[PDB]
Amino acid sequence: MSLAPEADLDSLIIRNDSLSGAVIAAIMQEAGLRAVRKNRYVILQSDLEEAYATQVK
Amino acid sequence: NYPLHQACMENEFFKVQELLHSKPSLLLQKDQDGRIPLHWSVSFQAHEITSFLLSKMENVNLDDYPDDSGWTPFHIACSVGNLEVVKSLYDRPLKPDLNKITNQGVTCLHLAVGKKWFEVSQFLIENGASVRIKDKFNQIPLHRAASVGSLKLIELLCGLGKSAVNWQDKQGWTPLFHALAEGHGDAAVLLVEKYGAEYDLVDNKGAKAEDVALNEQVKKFFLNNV
Repeated sequence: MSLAPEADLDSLIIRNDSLSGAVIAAIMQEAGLRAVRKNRYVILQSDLEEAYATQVK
Repeated sequence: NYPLHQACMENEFFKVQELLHSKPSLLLQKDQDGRIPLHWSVSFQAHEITSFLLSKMENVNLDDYPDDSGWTPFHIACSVGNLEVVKSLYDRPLKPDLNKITNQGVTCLHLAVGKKWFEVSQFLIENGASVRIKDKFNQIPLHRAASVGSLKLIELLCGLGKSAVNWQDKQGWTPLFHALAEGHGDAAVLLVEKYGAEYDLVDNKGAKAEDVALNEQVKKFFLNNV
């Protein structure tokens, strides 16, 4: 779906620069899945931070 | 499921009046993400709904209303960019703690800067917002201003804000490292030439700021100017 207006995706990228596009896509796909469990059509920071927490290491 | 909240996302004013009139206890009800109606009206810049809701929240300190991610309506406001909404939320009886951090440890200033909202960032700083709160990755707003390559923000933070300039993040990067990794040659030299940024520090992989340059053109330009 789409990112909420106040979302900050360009925050996950600034951390340990050098993430393959694949990982970025996995994170986004994972965030979208989390929004779905909330019955929301928009992605919030929590979805992004959570998605990142389990796609990086 | 959360009618009022929905009305706020869609900016259905007449709808908000109606729902609140019927069940006043909905003003501060939190939805599935821990948000109250004000989080959403602010998120979608519904100026009328926001004012209306605030008129009913005179006793409220926004610091007591972080959503599930730790974001208060004020963090949301600073991230969206509208100076007028931020002002509205600020000029109330009780004032928001300008340094309140989210669960990732970020402040409102981190948010406005990363999105390049100059006016909002200037407003926070002019009212006392610290320019050195370190988030979970040990980055301060300057780390973000450099990565987006905003000269305007770098001077605001290092000038008016007297920001620290050589702090290194969890990755070992100072703001300079960020400017060069993203191809912002002029912001990089601005940090070195005007605000005394050191370019001899090395990150956790032994690299120096000039060694993480987007390409050896930015690299060349930088060295040719510091």
